[PDB]
Amino acid sequence: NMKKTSQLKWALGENMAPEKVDFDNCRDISDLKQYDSDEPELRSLSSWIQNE
Amino acid sequence: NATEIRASVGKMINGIGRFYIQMCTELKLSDYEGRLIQNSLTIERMVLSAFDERRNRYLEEHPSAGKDPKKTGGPIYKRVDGKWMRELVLYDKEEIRRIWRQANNGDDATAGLTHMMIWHSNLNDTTYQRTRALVRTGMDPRMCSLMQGSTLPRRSGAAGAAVKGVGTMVMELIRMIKRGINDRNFWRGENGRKTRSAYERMCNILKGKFQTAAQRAMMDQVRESRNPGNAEIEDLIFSARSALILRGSVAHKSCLPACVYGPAVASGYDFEKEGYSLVGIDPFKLLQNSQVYSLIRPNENPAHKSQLVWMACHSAAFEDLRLLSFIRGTKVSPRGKLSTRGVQIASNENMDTMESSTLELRSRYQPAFSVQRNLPFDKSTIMAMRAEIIRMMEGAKPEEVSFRGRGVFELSDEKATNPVVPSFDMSNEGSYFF
Amino acid sequence: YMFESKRMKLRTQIPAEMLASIDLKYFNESTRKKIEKIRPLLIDGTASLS
RNA sequence: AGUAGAAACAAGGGUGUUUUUUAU
RNA sequence: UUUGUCACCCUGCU
Repeated sequence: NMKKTSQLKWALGENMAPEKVDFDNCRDISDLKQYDSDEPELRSLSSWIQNE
Repeated sequence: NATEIRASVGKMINGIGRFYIQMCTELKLSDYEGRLIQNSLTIERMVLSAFDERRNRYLEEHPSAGKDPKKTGGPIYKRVDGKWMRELVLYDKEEIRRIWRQANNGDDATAGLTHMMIWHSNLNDTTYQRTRALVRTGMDPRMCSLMQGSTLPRRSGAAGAAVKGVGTMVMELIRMIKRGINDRNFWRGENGRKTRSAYERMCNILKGKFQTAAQRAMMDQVRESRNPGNAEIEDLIFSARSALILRGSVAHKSCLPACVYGPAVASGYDFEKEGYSLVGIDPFKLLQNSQVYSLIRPNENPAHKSQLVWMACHSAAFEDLRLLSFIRGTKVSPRGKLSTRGVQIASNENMDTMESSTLELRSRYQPAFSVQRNLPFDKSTIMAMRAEIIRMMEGAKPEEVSFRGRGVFELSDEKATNPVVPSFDMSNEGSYFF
Repeated sequence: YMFESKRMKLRTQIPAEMLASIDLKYFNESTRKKIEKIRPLLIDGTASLS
C-alpha cells in the first residue's frame, strides 16, 4: 500500500467530485446550468495505426 | 508612530482601571475588594462573556441552565463578620454595557480586553498542566515551555502572534487538518473560502514564527498542499521537535488585571498621559507598589502561592528558574514542588476554611552579557530537508524559551544601564514543567 | 436533470415534477426547445401521449 | 487532470457528545 | 472556521 502523498492524489484524482447539495439552497447562484452534452471533438487519420 | 501607539496603550490602561473602579463602586465594594484577585477575575470573566457575538448567539438560542438570559454574574466573595461568604448574582448586562462605556470615553476597548484576558489566560497557565491535550491530538508528548496562547480566545489579530507559541499553532493546525480528515466538507463546501483563508494565514505566521531557513520551505510546501492529510501531520510534528530546537519568534510579554488597573486609578495616577509598558518597567513598578488579596485554602504555603501568582503575572510561560528566581528576590520553586491547587476556587468544597492572605507581588530586579541557554542533548529522542534539519539538530545551540522581552535589570536601573552579570545556579532545573 | 456550478463545485438534482414551473435560464438550446414544446401536455408529472 | 459522449462518473447515508476548574 | 473533541455505524444493481 503506497502512502498517500500530494502528487499521487493529484494524478489519481482524489477529492475532486463536486458536493451534493439541494436545490432549495443554491438556487440564487450564477453559472448554474446543465451538464455538457455536446458532440466530441473531430479528428482525422494518422499513419501509426497501420504500422501497428 | 510608536509614540502614538504607546499613548493609546496608556489610554486603554486608564480605561480598564476606570472600569474596575466603577464596577467596584457600584457592587458597593470597599478597598479590600479593589485588591481582591478572586472578585477581579469574576468581573473580568463577566465582561468577557459579555463582548462576544458567538456567545450572544448561542445564549439567545437556548440558555437553559445558568443565570438568566441578558444578564450574568460570578462567584463573588465577601467576609461576613468572621468568615468569608461566597454569593452569586446575574448582574444585568445593560449595566455592564454602560460601565465599559463611561470607563472608556465611549470608545470600545478590545485592545485591553485582550490584554487582561491574556492575563487571566497565562495565569491559568501557571496553574494547570495540559498534558493530555497533546496526545489527545496525537502530537505525542512535547516537553515545552511554549504554547502560551494555547488557552486564549480567537481574536488576537496581533496578541496571538505575540504569545501563541509554535506549539499552540502546531496543535491547532493538527486539529484543523485533522477535522479536515474526519470531515470532508471543510473543503467540499462553499465554506471552503473561509476555511482556506484560515489555513493560510496560519501557515504563514507559524512558518515565520521559527527561524530556520530549512523548515520554512517545508512549511511553504505544507501550505501549497490542498486537501491536506497525514503526511502533512508527520511533517508538522517533526518540525515542532525541530522547533523545540528553534526559537519561536513569538515572544511573550507581560500582563496587568483590572483588579490592578483599578486601584492604580483609585489611588491616583495618569495612565492616558503615560501608557504602561507591558514590556517595560512601568507595570513592574505599579505592581511592586500595589496591594493584593488572594484567598488560600489550608495546606498551601503563602510563599508558594505567591510564586505561582508571580509567573502567571510576569508572563513566564513556564520560564527558566535560572533567572526567574533571580529576577525576583526569592527562590522560585518547581510546579510539582509547591503546595497549591491554583488560584480559581471550585464550588465543590468547604469555604469556611478560606484564609485570605496578601500576595507577595514584588521583584528584586552571543556577544552580549546575557547567555541564552539550551539544554537539549536528547538527539536519541530527537531522532525518535531531511539531512538539513538533522545536521542543524546535530551540533547547534537550541532554546526552549527566550525571554528577551521584559527588561528587568536592577529595579533601580530604570532603563538598562548596568546589565548586572547574571549568576545562574546550575543546581536547579531550568524548565517550569519538569 | 443534474445541474453543476464550475465556480463553487456544487452538483444538484432536479426532479421531473419541476418541468412545468422552473425558470428556463438553466438549459441549453436543445433542452429549451424540447421543454417548451412538451409543456402544453404536462399534467402532474405525467405527459399526455395519446 | 482523467474517464467518458447527447449525461454522467471523479463516493453516498445515518449516530454522537457540550456555563470558567489544577496539572502530570 | 467553530459553541467542539473526539468517535461511530451502514452500503457497492434498490
